[PDB]
Amino acid sequence: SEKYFVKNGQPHFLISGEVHYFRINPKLWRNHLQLLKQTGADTVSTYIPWDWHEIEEDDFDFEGKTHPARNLIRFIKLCKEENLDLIVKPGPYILAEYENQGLPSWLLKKLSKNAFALDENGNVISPDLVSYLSDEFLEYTFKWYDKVMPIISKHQKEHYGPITMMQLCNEIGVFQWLSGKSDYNPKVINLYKEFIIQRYKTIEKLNSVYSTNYNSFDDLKAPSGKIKLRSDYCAYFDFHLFFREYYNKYISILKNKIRSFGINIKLTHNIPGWIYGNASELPMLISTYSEIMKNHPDIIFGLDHIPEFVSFRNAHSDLACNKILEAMQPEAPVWAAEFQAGTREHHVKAYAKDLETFYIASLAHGIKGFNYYMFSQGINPEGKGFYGKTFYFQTALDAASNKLALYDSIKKVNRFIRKEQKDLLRTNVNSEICVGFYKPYFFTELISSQLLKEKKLNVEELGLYIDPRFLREEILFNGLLRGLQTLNYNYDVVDLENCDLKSLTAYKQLWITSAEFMDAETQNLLSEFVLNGGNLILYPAVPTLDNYLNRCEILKNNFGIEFITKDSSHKVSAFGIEDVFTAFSKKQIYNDTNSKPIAFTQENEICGIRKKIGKGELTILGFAFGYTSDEHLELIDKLVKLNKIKRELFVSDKDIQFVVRENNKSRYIFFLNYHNERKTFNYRKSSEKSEEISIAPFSYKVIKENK
Amino acid sequence: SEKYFVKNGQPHFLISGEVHYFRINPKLWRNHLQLLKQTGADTVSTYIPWDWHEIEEDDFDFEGKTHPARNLIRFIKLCKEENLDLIVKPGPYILAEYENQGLPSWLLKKLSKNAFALDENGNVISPDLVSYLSDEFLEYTFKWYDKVMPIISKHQKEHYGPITMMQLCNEIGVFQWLSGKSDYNPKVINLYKEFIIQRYKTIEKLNSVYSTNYNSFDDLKAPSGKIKLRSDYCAYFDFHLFFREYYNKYISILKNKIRSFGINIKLTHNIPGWIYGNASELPMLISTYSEIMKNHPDIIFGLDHIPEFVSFRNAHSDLACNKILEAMQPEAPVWAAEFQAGTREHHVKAYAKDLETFYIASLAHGIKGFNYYMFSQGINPEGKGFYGKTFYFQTALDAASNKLALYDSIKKVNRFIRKEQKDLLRTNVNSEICVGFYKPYFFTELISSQLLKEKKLNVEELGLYIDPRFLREEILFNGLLRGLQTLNYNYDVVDLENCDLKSLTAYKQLWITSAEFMDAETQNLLSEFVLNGGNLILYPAVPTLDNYLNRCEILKNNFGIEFITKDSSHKVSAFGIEDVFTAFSKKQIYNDTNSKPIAFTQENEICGIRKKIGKGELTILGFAFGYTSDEHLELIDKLVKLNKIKRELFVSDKDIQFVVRENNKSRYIFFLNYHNERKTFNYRKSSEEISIAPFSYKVIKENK
Ligand SMILES: CO[C@@H]1O[C@H](CO)[C@@H](O)[C@H](O)[C@H]1O
Ligand SMILES: CO[C@@H]1O[C@H](CO)[C@@H](O)[C@H](O)[C@H]1O
Ligand SMILES: [Ca+2]
Repeated sequence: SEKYFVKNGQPHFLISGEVHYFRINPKLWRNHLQLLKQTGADTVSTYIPWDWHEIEEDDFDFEGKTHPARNLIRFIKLCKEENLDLIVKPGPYILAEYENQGLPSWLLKKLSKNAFALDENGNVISPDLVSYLSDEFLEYTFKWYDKVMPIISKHQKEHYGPITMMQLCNEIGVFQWLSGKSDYNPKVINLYKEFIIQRYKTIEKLNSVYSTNYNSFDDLKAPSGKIKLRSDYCAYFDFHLFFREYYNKYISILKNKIRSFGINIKLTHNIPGWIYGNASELPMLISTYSEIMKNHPDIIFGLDHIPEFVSFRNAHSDLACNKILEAMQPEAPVWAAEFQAGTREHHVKAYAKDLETFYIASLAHGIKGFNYYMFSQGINPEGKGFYGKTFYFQTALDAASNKLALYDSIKKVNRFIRKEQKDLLRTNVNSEICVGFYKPYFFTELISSQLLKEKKLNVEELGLYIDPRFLREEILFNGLLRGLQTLNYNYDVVDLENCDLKSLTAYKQLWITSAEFMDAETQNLLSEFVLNGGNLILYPAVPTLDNYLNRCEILKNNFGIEFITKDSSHKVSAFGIEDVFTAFSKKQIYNDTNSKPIAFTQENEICGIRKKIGKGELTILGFAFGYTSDEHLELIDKLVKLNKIKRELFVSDKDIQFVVRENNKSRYIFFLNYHNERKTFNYRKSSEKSEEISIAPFSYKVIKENK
Repeated sequence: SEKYFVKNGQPHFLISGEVHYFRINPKLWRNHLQLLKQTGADTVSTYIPWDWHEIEEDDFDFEGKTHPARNLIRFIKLCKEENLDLIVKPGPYILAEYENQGLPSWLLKKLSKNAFALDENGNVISPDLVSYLSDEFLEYTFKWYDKVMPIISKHQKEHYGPITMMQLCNEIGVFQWLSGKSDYNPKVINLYKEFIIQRYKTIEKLNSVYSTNYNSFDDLKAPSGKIKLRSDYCAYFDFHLFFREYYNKYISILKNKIRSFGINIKLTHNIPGWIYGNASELPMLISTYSEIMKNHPDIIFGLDHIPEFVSFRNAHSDLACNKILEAMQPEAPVWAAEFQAGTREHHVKAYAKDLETFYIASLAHGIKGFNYYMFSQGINPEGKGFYGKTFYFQTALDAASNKLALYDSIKKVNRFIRKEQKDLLRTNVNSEICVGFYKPYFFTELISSQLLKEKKLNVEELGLYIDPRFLREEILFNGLLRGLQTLNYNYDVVDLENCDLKSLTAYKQLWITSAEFMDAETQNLLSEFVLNGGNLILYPAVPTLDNYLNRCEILKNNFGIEFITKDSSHKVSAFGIEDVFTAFSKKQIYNDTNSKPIAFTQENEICGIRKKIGKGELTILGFAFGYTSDEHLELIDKLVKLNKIKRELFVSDKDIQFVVRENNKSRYIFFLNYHNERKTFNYRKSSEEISIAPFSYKVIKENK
């Protein structure tokens, strides 16, 4: 049932370390590789920077002719000699705190303006930010691939070389996201027009969906400026759908090019989204890859985990992220393409004692492989550092190959993994709770995000009150998911798109955080779920619109719900819990028809009901809550207990996090203390003296049981 | 030298605990007060909520006639019996997560529209947000004072009673901050017009400053919307000055009313600005009280410190805030009116072991007193909480007076403070570095802040490239102040407004973080400073404009500086440090006649010089750096060493922070470990081997 890497037909935990040959004295390459191997790591990972190897236009060095550390060929040979497999990452973008994100200076000086990402005014957004489908950009990228790809092809595992995997480019859209502006390049605009014409066929059909009055497709322009009408929302929704096809076109072109060199190894891509040590926006960025993941079953996405510290302030980010990757990529192992080791920034410390706990928590949280980023510190040669001379701090090795404090933490974690990987990789958590991932709520990177310079989406101007970004960040990511993890209830996340009823009916409960809009397909799937025997928890709104904000009352009518939206105090009572603070004055007030009222406004109006519908159960709460008070954890606990869901352990300290993982042979108990307190507690299995445990601040214990 | 509270004619560390009688079972009031006194606390602090006591219009309950927890009189008698002094805070605003921010529901229902703060369209901003100078609001505020102030007068220290201090209202302007919305109430706008007429006298004078085309003051509208033109920046700048006068008018009306009751005790106000565990915006909030602090030497401002956690991620916030308060309030002790104890937010943990370190670091960082907020948890009466039933978590005591983990930390820190206060309170750090506080850069709460989401200020539309909030947050607060503290170099901050030349001449170096604009008085002050023998460090720009963005090149011409602004790579070299990352492509390239070039672009153009001017020295860098690389610490260290400034100790571990505090007799060395690492290190001056746990401290005393 588990998805894991396999080596020689056996479960294999992928343990990689990032070692940048181009930032290490080549006389010390072998020492870095040997010391990585000695931690039990099986793989090494590096970028191959285009700027580093195409030293001038059409002048290539991969053999150290012009600089010893340009000898890629010798680095590849050393990996094979030191029995490490190799992950190569030739870009064209590498980011990697490298000048111009890895693109050659000579290229950026030569490209015309139309090669660059442009704002709504036609101005260059950033001097190192290209437009991905720029003709000029792809012509130069292809000429770079013509030189680096024959080397990668020759050194593949199938030809007895060390190369097992290759990353295509780096965090597609990360540069656009961090710039705070979207790409209005004329290639984007023209491709968008073709997309719209293919989608709608006639202007009359587009006008009927948008409620616009265009005479022809020629009158329609890519949406710019703030959303003031539902028709602007519709245009931006289609723009989001278009950018997912656009990123799929980019990675398809790179992949087709690469395959033409006889490169048959596993292709990877890496998911950005952590910033300031939390990952609440990563679900938005992963959502931009929806069409790539649908179209390329042979590209494995891995996470870029950058926690920076390990405390209750960010404990939920890594689990939520691992769960959402699983939902969008159910057929591949969850793994971290970049797994924080040291710090990319001197002023943002990375303590070995934090990261060691992160590594263990990641195993508890179901990670199946990772690449320590950065295992080895680098020193940038020849002024190539974006931000300074030194690349990373507080790593496993310094640039000179000296062991630092983190080395012994990685050796300890890797030792446990190698001893246990045969069983541990095959273990599952018993999740009786499924949480719905409704991708369209995440499609706002053009209009609403933590990074976007201009807020383009104000839902109040559309006569709505439930902002999809507020819902998915505060009600879902920081709310329900944070709540369930804190309460030690296992959950899975399932992508609702083309979702199998069969793959929902194994859960005791399905939880749906709903806005006022939801497509007909999803409204029909949730209806069938309940009619057929499913138990559904749905808040803060019964939706009544589709993704284009047109009438769609399928779920409301199938559930026999009548409601009015009324203004009241933020506080409600729910299941006998008084003074539950809710996010909105407006709430859904339900008729008590064929239902039990279980939530009341300050005027005792019904804002939550429970009902039996066909063979199923429905609980609706017409109010929004995340986790910003103790009442919210009480409410989540009450809702879970409606279907008699029990934690796996009784633990005497509610602030201790645990995960039980098991298969037929083995049970692993992970205890995680995310708090600055030495905690002494006792526990027992919820079905039969209690064991006592002492756990340091920001620390962990792992217990293995045979059977 | 030092400013400190006094008790029995000796230095007194003010140790207060916040205990909300109105949120606590009255049967347990005496228990709470006894457990607070048993920590060594000398004072207890509480709101007196207007909503809680004026239960209906003109119906007052201070004796528990209608609810036992409305017996304020009995709470005051218990403070007296348990030998605690009392800080009272009657509002009218209390915030304190209290419904309507403490204003009666009956008041908010009955006020006219024109009593409320209005957006530019004349719409009510928030149904609990009144206009501070609303006639109706002040009428009802005065009637609340008429009942609560005679009780406070009767029990005040000037009549021997337990009440030693009173806070006026609560965090004035905190609602214009949190929303970014200014009050456009017609009475406010009429006051803004009076301010402008009074300031410029004639429309011709104002037109010449703003470059506007008005025929009269009748044509003048309050600024709104985004700044597109230099004339809009000018109008918004005076709108900022106006709000500083407005808040001084409000707090003066409250103060005159209070004094009319014969209340002669110390009056207080509290400074907001921490959010998400850092305080980089608090300097903006303190700048809103510039006119109050100028005109009321008798009102003591205290800080509201909410660190949430204690690490290198926020180590610099509390010191920078304490140093800025000292700059703006040199004649009163630096203290925390609200000093984090527990957490306002269940999901935002406050570890006893973090706050214990924060408490000791605060002593290192010059705090002279504090009020643990919240010492006691509260239970909101009858749904009167803004949020849920419970007020604060992980406090010293829960609402039922159960001791929690923080209690023992507070008792430990208080025992240390009581043992040392006599000598500790009279100690200062030896600062050879002075950092200038130029308040106009901070006057942006209406146009540019962490809490305004739609920014009205885009300096590129004005032909500028150095944004004053970016400068004061990233180059000053998180850059230079963070770097000096990390390097363990003492600094003082000085308010440049009406600044005495003599109070700059004690320092070996004055550091000025400058945008492209600076008023004639500050340009003149800095010119004189260097000519008379001062050492000035100035970056990232020689200013060429005044606060109205009109030409002003006093400093530039007095120092014989010429430059062109040119685009280059972000990285420069400076004092032989290669690859210094700078904020801007645009840099000042200096004519090097009679100068030494000390910084270079990637094309080797001169973006920094040193120069002798009269008896003094000038170091100008035409590029902006904060602290985002090891080269930035190397550059700060090189700059400090230009005038041979030394740290007080050699400590073997660079990541240990220390503060040396001395007077003639006593030295305290505070070692602070802001890192998740047990650190062993040794130290010696400029048995010497020491171990400190993660996120922990050690204090060493040396007799001199
Ligand atoms: C500039 O580097 C990028 O920064 C983002 C914001 O922290 C991260 O989400 C990405 O994983 C990282 O590659
Ligand atoms: C709403 O409560 C206020 O919140 C601000 C934002 O965190 C703080 O700066 C203030 O001190 C606090 O009183
Ligand atoms: Ca000159």
